[PDB]
This record gives sequence, C-alpha cells and structure tokens, in this order.
Amino acid sequence: STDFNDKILNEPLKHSDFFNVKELFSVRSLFDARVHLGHKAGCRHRFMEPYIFGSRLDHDIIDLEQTATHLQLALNFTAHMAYRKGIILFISRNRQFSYLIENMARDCGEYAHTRYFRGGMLTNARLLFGPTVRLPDLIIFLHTLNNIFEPHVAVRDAAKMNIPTVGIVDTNCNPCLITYPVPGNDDSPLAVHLYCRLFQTAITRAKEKRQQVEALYRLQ
Amino acid sequence: SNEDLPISMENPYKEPLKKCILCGKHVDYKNVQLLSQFVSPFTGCIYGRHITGLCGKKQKEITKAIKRAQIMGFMPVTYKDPAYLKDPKVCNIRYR
Amino acid sequence: NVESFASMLRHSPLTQMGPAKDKLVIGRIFHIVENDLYIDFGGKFHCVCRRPEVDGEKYQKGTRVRLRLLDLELTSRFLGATTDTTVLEANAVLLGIQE
Amino acid sequence: GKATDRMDAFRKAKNRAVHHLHYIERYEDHTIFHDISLRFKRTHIKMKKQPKGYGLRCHRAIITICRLIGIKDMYAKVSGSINMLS
Amino acid sequence: TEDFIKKQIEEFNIGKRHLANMMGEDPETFTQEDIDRAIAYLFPSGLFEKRARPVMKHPEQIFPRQRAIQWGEDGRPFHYLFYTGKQSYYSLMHDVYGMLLNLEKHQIGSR
Amino acid sequence: AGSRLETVGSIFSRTRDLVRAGVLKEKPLWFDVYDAFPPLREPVFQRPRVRYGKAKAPIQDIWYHEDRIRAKFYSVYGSGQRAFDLFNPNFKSTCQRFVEKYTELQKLGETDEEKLFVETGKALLAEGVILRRVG
Ligand code: FES
Ligand SMILES: [Mg+2]
Repeated sequence: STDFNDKILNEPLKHSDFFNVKELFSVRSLFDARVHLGHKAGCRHRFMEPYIFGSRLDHDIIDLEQTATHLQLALNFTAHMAYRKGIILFISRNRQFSYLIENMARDCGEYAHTRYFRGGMLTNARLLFGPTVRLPDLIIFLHTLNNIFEPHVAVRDAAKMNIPTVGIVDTNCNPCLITYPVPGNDDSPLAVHLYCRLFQTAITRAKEKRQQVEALYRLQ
Repeated sequence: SNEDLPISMENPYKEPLKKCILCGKHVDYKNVQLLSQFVSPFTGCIYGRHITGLCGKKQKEITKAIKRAQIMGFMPVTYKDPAYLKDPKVCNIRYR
Repeated sequence: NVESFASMLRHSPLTQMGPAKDKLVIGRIFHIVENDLYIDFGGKFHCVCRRPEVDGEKYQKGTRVRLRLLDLELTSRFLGATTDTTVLEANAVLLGIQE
Repeated sequence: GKATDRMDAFRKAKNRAVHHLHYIERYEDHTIFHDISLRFKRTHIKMKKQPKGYGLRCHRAIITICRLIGIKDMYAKVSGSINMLS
Repeated sequence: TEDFIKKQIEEFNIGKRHLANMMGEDPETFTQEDIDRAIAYLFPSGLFEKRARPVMKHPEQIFPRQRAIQWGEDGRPFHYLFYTGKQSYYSLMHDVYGMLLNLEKHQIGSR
Repeated sequence: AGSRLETVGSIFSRTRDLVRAGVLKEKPLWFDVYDAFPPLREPVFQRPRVRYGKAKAPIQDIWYHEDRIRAKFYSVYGSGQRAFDLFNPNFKSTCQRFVEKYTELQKLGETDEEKLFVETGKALLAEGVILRRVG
C-alpha cells in the first residue's frame, strides 16, 4: 500500500506537465474559438480587469496569454484530480449548452449539474443525499454566472465545502472565489465547445494514464 | 519593441456631435418667422426642448427672443401667426 | 516566429471591422424556433431575427444569410443599476440570403 | 443557535461552530504575534502581546475564547459597545 | 433492504404453501385470487376500508419500491446526473431533448 | 469538519491550517495537487467596490494606426457591398485592402494624407475594386 501510493499518487506530482495538457491547445486555437471576446465595457467586473487585454470599441478583449497560462493550470489540476479518481462535477446554467455539457460529462465518466441548483446540494449534502454521500472533489464551472447575471451559488458553496473550482470567467464574472479561473468567452458556442473538448480530453487522458500506470506497477 | 500592441490615440470612428438645427445661426427677436416655428399653432405656447430638439443655449435664445418679440409687438402671444402655419415643421408634436 | 495575441487581434476580421454599426456581415442560421431564426455571424453573440414573409421556407438551419449589424451586443444601463443589463444577443437586420 | 428550547439551542450552536473554525496563529503557542487594535461595528478591541506568565488580562469573554484558542498571555481592552456577539 | 425483501419472499412462499394445505387446495395451482379468498374466509374483517383488512400479498406488492443505493464502495455515484438530486427525472428530460434535437435535425384513445 | 468560512482565507489556507491544528485527520484528495501546482492567485474572497473619485479602470482602448485610415475609408465610401465573412480567419474587407495599399504607398515615401487617400483609391480602381463614394 505504501509503495503503491508513493509511486501512483505522488509520482505525477513530480512533473511540471505529467499529462501533457499544453499540447491540447494553443493561443491560436483559443483565438479561432473566440475565447478572447468579452462583454461590453459597461458589464465589466472590477476583478476581471487584470485579465482584460483592452477595450476594442467598448468591447472587452481578454488577454489570451493569461488565458493560456490559467488554462494550463486548470487543465493540469483537472487531469491530476481525474488521475487520482476524484469526482469532477460540471456546473453550467447556460441552457444553450446544458445538453452538450451533460453529454460531455457522461462521455468522460464524470458528473454534471446543469439544472436549477437547489439550495443545499453541497452544504446540506449529507441530509439531502445521505450521511455517507461523497461530495465532488472538483467542480468545473462552464458558466460561473446563473441566469440572472449573478454568480452561481455553487461557487460560494464549493468555497465553503473546500471543493476546488475550475471556472471559465468572462469579463462580467467574479473570479475571486474560483480556485482556477480561466479568463475566456463563455457565451460563444465555439468557445464553450473548445472548453468542453479540452476538459473531456484532459480527464480521459488522466484516467487512461492512471489505468496504464496501475497496470505497469501491478504487472511487475 | 512590439508594433502590434495598441497605440494611445483618440477614437477615429467617433460620430459627429449632433448639432441643433440652429447651431451657428443667429436667433433674433425680429425673425418672427423662425420664432413661430417653436410655438404651438393653437395656443401659442412655447414648445419645450423635448419637442424642439434644441440645445439648451438655443432653447434659451428662442424663448428670450419670443418673449421680447411678443412684448415689443412683433409676435402674437396667444397663437401662432397664421401667415407662418405653412412653414417647415421642425417640432416633434403630433396633435392628430 | 509564432504569431502573438497582439498580432492575432490586430489582424482578426472583427478588429479590422470598425464599429459594427451598418456593417454587412454573413451570418449562419444555427437554430430555428417557429419564425425566430438564431443567426451566428462570427461575433460573441447571436442575433434572433424573424423569418421574412417572402421565401420563408428557404431559411433553414445552416443557411448563410446577409445581416446589417446594429450592435454586437445589446446592453444598456438603467436607473439605479450598477452594471449594464445585457440581453446576451446582438442586434442586426436580416437583408436576405447569400448565394 | 436559535431554538425554542435552551438545550436544543446549545446543541445547534455548538454543532454549527465546529464547521466554522478559525485557525489562530499563536506566537510561541502562548500569545499573539503583535498588538491588534480593531473596531468591529461599534466595539473596539485593543489587544497587546505580552510575555510568558503575564496571564489573560482580558474581558471575561475574551479570556474564555482565548483559553479555547490556546492563548495563555495577552492584554485586552474593550471600548465602545460591549455587545457580546460583535 | 434487498436481503429483507428476499427473506420476506421466502416467508411468503412457505406461507402460501401452508395456506394451500390449510384450505386443501393444490399448492402448485394456488393463485393470488385463491390466497385472497382463503384469507378473507379465515380472517373475516368487516372494516370498510379494504386496505385496513387482513392482507397476505407478495412482498413486492406489499412493500414500497425502495430506491437502491446510488453509489458504490468507492463512493462514486453511478449516474452522471446524480448530483442534480433528481437524476431519473433529469435523465428522462435529457433523453427527450436529445430525441427532439434529432427530430429537428432530420426533419381519444389514450392520455 | 472543514471550515465553512469562505470569506476567511482561501480553501487551501483553511485546509492547511486545520490539518496543522489536527482538526482534519487526513488531507483532502486535492490538497497535494494544489500544493504542487497552485494557481497564479490564491482564491481569497474580496468584496467588490465601486470607484468613486478620480480613480478609473486601467483598461485602455485598443487602437491601431490603421484605425485612422479605416475611419476615413468608411466616412468617404461607406461600408460597401462586400459583406464581411467573420468566420474566415484570413478574410480581407475592401477597407482592409485599401489599408494595405495605403500602408505600402506610405512606405514608398509619401506623407500627404489626402494624396495617399486619392492615390490608393485610384490604385484600387486599377486593380478592379468598385470604390463607391458615399458622397
Ligand atoms: S447644437 Fe450647437 S448651439 Fe445648440
Ligand atoms: Mg459570458
């Protein structure tokens, strides 16, 4: 058990990019997906200024260099969690992409909550689901805002319950409590599809690498 | 250093600042024809700027000119002079 | 020699376009609900136009059409609001179909 | 804790507290790292770091909370409103 | 629980054989209608509410449908929509929506 | 018994402090990954404020030198009849072709703005571009 854990769990933590997530994307791919388009300058959020490249005719432009760095970190974290077999829950209240996100979750073997987030799903989880339920080990927000342009209550609840949160934060979002913010465009279908594909690929790579490493260790 | 970085300038696409129809033109208490274009045909009331579409300065000029003409005998007070009822309408009022 | 974000932004068609007012763009109907056509035209948002009474059947998912943009995003501030209310969709006029 | 019954109130409060634990840094495990002057609403708390063996010279409630935290030596003056919750 | 229901089913089979023996009928061809008739005869109750009367039914009919535990030993739930709290309902909605999308892409008897 | 004080520190700091204190017996699954590859900013809650006095947002409008040429082109000739195709990353509008021709003419060593404008218009006409003036 000791050696197994030491060589399985802690081995990947010794490498900058163990799962090679940087190859999954490039600044050009994000640009082509339009990850760099934000809302009007009037909708801008005070905490999203550091990630905004500028304002092109009252339209904010998200610094895709910072997006690339943040996306690297978020994808690496997600890959490591999937490798460690944690529960990854995808949250998004964008009804335009509810179906897509649910399908991505089902395909990648993780969970999704794209519906009306009932109060207490995380803070009252033991009562709602059962005393032995296992809460998600990572929450990935494809849209950190609810359908009234307020932060998803899941963000606050995840911070409360100490569940790390990856999250795509647009120029009108509040990245303060999101553990791994990925400044980007969460409203374009192209951008949302790119995010879904990236997270799906990273999680699948992590799971398959976990299986491969386990087989390598157990066969010897 | 880098040429693709944005440069600090003004907005070359800025649309012109809309000018009131009287901008640059001299409102005179003797130009009763012009003054009557901003008084109700039926009651003689001076239209507000939400009807005339005039800047504040030109609205004040028009009002002062109308009052001065009315008290100096150039303009009727209670109605628009019938001679000017058929002048180019420039007021956003539709009674019918 | 790898294009940077600055270069990409400078040379992007959207940046090359000035204000999106009265600009003729090519949209693509990606979703239709009754007579409402949701058209994506390369912006951050889509425009929901109305199936023209003439040649209405010709407007189907995937159809490429001509729009005259009026605003990439429909936002505005209202009395007492701290941040702009946005309807999360562009404003455009459907001029017909591109062939 | 709010309850129609005192014991239920006690249970609610003490069970909710453990889910809202702070962690307090103690200098040498007996006092605070530096003097702290703060105002929460209308209550001013002026806490002074003190040497070993000085004791807790604090409002009785602060003495209780410091014994819980693990602070042995500190001075504390409470000015303004003495509202217990604030 | 499942083991409890299994024990109840075994009890019901044994009791059904016993009741068939008591009434003299063939244990093999003893049906639920026969069981109900035999119980109504042996334990006559005039209670108006039929549910309050004695009943010897299958445990499946007696006990309510208990939802099985929704996660395994590792703790990971089974259904990807588990955390919605209404996994079955939202799965049905998701399937209906998928069918509607496919239909949109391609193209007095009941209540 | 993870602290539910999302306003006091970050999840990492609270988890670390509770583990140090002994409240948490075992580190949560994500703690090692976080400690190995932390985010660029520690996620500590911050209450947003509204700027009040002379403070202004540091966002700077994205302008380029060619924006002047684009504005002049649109003011002189209007949008045109060739509708933009924003899906193509290499799409070039009539305005962009005019901008390129103006830029190369400037490189040739001409400084007069109106002369550059008229020369570019004539050059595009020669190339076969129907530059229709709005007025
Ligand atoms: S618009 Fe120029 S003075 Fe009124
Ligand atoms: Mg958005």
